[PDB]
Amino acid sequence: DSFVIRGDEVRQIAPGQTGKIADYNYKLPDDFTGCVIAWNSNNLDSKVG
Amino acid sequence: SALGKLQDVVNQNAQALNTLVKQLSSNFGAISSVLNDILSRLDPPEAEV
Repeated sequence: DSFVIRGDEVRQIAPGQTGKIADYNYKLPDDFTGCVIAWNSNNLDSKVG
Repeated sequence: SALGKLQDVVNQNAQALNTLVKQLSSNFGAISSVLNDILSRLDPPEAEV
């Protein structure tokens, strides 16, 4: 699963986590097994306007 | 006091049952002694702990 989120919301991508994005956008199971990879993309996903 | 032998059995049984029932009012290291309090105040990851 791949997507782009805000910098402060990466901590919400984790099992048993509550927040604006975990509740309404993307929810992880409590028995989740696997890996989470996240890196900054301020070079491609930023525009002056 | 002639019937102490028969009274002792009843006394020990009542004491054992009372102790078992009263054992429900201990934290055992948890925050609260009633699980309803825990399940209505904390998120699952440490509520389950």
